[PDB]
Amino acid sequence: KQGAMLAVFKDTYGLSFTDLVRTCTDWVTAIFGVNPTIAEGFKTLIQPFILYAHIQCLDCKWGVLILALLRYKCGKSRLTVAKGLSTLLHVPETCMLIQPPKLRSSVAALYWYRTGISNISEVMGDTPEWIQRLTIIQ
Repeated sequence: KQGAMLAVFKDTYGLSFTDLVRTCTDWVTAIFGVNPTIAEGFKTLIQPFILYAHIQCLDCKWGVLILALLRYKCGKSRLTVAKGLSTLLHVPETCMLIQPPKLRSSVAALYWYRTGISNISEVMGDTPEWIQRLTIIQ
């Protein structure tokens, strides 16, 4: 049941979910098969719980696939994160991939940075320090 979502995620976003992930505040969350109207309102729904949010929405096999990097106001466990997302999106935890982001990957940092600059993502809050430091420029 995890492999199937990983496969769909790579087909949809163009990269392995494992390229981005390694209680805590920072979590990478992929929610599968979400209702379009619900997904469109995710930004507003999750805002009261975070300090930072990076959100993308793309269609997949099952419906809308939400990919978001979140920094919560309060530290949370994987289970607590899933419960909160399920309440907001009406999707069970079995249709989610939730794992802490990689914090020492220049590739992962670059991914969030670039997609963040792009209008394809909905970003709010203060950008995490690790993304800024690891992003290579020149």
